[PDB]
Amino acid sequence: CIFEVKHEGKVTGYACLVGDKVMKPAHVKGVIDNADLAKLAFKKSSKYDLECAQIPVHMRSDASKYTHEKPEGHYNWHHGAVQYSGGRFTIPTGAGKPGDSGRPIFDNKGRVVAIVLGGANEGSRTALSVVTWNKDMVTRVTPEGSEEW
Amino acid sequence: CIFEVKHEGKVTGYACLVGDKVMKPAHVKGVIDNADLAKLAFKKSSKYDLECAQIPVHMRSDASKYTHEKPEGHYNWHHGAVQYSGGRFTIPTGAGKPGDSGRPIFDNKGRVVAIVLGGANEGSRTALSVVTWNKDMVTRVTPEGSEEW
Amino acid sequence: CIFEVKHEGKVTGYACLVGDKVMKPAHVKGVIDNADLAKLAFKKSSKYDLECAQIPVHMRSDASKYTHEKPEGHYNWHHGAVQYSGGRFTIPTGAGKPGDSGRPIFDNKGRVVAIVLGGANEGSRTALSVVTWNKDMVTRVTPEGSEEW
Amino acid sequence: CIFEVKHEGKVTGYACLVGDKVMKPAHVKGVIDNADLAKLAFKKSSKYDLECAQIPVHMRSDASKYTHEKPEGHYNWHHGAVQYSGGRFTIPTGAGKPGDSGRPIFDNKGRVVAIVLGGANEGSRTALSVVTWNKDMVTRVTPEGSEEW
Amino acid sequence: CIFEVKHEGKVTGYACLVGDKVMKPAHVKGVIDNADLAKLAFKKSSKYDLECAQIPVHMRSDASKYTHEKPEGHYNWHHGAVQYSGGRFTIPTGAGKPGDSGRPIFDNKGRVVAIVLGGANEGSRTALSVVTWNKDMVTRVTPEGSEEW
Amino acid sequence: CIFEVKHEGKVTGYACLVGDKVMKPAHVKGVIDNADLAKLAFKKSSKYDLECAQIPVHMRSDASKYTHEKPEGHYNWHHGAVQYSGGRFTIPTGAGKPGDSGRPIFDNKGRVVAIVLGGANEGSRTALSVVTWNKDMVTRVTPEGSEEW
Repeated sequence: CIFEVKHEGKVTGYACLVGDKVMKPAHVKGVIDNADLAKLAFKKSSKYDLECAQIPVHMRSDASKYTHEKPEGHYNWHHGAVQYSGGRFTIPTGAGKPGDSGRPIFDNKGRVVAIVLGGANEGSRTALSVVTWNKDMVTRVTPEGSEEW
Repeated sequence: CIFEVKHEGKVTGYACLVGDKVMKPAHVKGVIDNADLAKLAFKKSSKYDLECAQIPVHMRSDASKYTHEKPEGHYNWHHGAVQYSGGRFTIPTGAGKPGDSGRPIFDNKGRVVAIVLGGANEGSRTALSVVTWNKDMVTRVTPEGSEEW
Repeated sequence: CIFEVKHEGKVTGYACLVGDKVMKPAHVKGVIDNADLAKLAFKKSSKYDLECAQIPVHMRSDASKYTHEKPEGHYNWHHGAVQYSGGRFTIPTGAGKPGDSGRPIFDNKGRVVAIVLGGANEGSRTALSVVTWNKDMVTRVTPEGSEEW
Repeated sequence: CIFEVKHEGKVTGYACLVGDKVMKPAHVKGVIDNADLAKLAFKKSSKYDLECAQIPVHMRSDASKYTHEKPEGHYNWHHGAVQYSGGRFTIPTGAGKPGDSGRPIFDNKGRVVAIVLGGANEGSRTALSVVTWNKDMVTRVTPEGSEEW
Repeated sequence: CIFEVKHEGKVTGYACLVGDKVMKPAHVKGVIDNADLAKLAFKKSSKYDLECAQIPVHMRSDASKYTHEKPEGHYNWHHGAVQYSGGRFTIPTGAGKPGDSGRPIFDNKGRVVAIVLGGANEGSRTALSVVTWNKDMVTRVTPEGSEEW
Repeated sequence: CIFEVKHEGKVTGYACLVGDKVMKPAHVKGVIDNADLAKLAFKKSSKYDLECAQIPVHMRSDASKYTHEKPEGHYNWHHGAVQYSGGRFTIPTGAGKPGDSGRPIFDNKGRVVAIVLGGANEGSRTALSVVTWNKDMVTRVTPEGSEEW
């Protein structure tokens, strides 16, 4: 699902294929380093800091699954764990640096629970700024003091 | 895309297949360690410190994509990041040593933003000497004090 | 046998399939991260801090074996050893942190001897709070000063 | 010759096939982790801290040779050397910890000279408690202050 | 070729099958830990500190080859190198400890050039006491200050 | 190509099969540790510190290739790199100790560029004494202060 969004040879973020859409955090500079994906029609929402595009048939096989079911506990991401409690995601400050946008936070069954956009460093833990689902909806949860990765 | 250019058993640089051409920095000693590629007709420009050759049909599948879209920000390369600002690329002095020619600097979507030729060490940062694109053109940006890798 | 019980993306404990039932410590927040298991009919006992459910035919193959035969000596668990003496289980303080509920303590032949619920830290050793068997019965042994993991 | 004697997944000692019998130190908890060997008829002597069983034809090939010829000097064991003098075996304190029962002490020609049961730590050297041969007999030599391994 | 000579469970030296004979340094206590070899007729020479026995047909396949051709240079042994110069063998003091008798020193083609009996520690180098060949003869070279291993 | 030249069990140098001849530095004591090679007719030149012999048909397959093409740059040898500039070879003082004669210095394509005979230690770099080719000739380059390895 993760496809990197390059900008003049510099990887600036990522783009996941979640379900039937190709998502990419709007704030991220650059184009998707996949020919087919770059050529698509992207719709941009500044509200959700998103910029999605409906996936082509031949890529739907590589499309990941998403979910709203996000019980308190621990999740997985590129940089290890993600504590999830209080409708809030957190990672140990320093695991996520800029350039980590568009990465998915998934459960142990693979399902994508949310997509990182940035994070508010609050001591030992950074409270992640995310794009999450909600009973057939796409919400956006963002903490005060949040940077954009 | 990267194919190493050997010289008497010593790897002296690299050669990327960007788009429909096989590029290789002219200054680099040796031949490409790929049978098919070595046998091609190479045209050499001393202006761009380049020596390209139009890719054979069977290798076009392994051909990478390139781009002029290079917004300020961060890029990826073999040795980590590449700061890109002021129409200038930079890496932390010491990441790129000689023998790193022909390596591509790409964005997060894979697209090749530029190709390293060498670099001018200016303290903590080395300003890279590169071959970059420009709205259907191949330009060459090189800083004063530049060595050839 | 171990299946993790997630709560909003945060793993809060575990659930083992011991024999013909699927056990889970009642105190644990969340749902079992296995589709089939979540959908079952769970009966809850506050007496035993348990919440079991009779296993479906297709999962009985992955069902572990249990036993009352627990002679003094050493047992195995996720975090190494477990001293067992005086009808009491103990682990070196610090091996078991919260989030370790529902984990089994087994013998060298695989049989599950007990299931952790929490533990009373008493110096170098923590005396474990467990669910154990007893000649075709399910007992619960818990020490004073016990926390819930 | 060495076959480990497991007890609830915990290796508690060993069992060697010396000559035509399968020996095992009686004090050791558990069963032999070899199907065929477990099923045999074991005779137990509390005098010699032994529990032998006459070897099956198909295993006699893997049966080791034993000997009474034990001249003063050095012997081999799992944990290096064994000083042998004064009708006494010794190893540097700390080489043999509990769980080392049933291991053989052999000569440079392979012959098994004795079988460890435990040992009396007497400073830098521990004087081993052993089962040894004696002109077609099985004797047992044990020092004061001996533990059982 | 190497077969260990055990003494009451303590390995005291070794025995190599060189050519058509089974050699063993006479000074070594114990019996050969190979049934067939122990049962043979051994002839002992105190002159050569040897005790050879003509090899049985079924073991001749595992018999090693020997040679008198020993040009100055380096040889191989269990404990690395062996300098050979001045009709003298040497190893760095400390490579060979007692219990290393009967070990062969061979060339890069496998041929056994000599058999260790002991050695005279003379500083950084120990000059080995050996049994060597000499145009269809078995000689014995031994340095002043030699111990027996 | 490299075959070691032993002397009384002590490896004193080497012998490479370069092209159609078997070369060996004349100064080296001992015989080649290869039966077939030892039996050949060797011609010795004191001028070139060489002692070559025309290779037998069955060994010509294992014969290496040589070359006069030696452009300034870096070469390979047993002990790493070899700087080559000013018609001179050099290695960092200490890489080549005595006993390194007859070793080849080759290019990245395998071709043997020269054969070491010894070297003049001149500080941090030792300027190698070599046997090199020259448009269908065998020359010998040797620096003042050269030892023989």
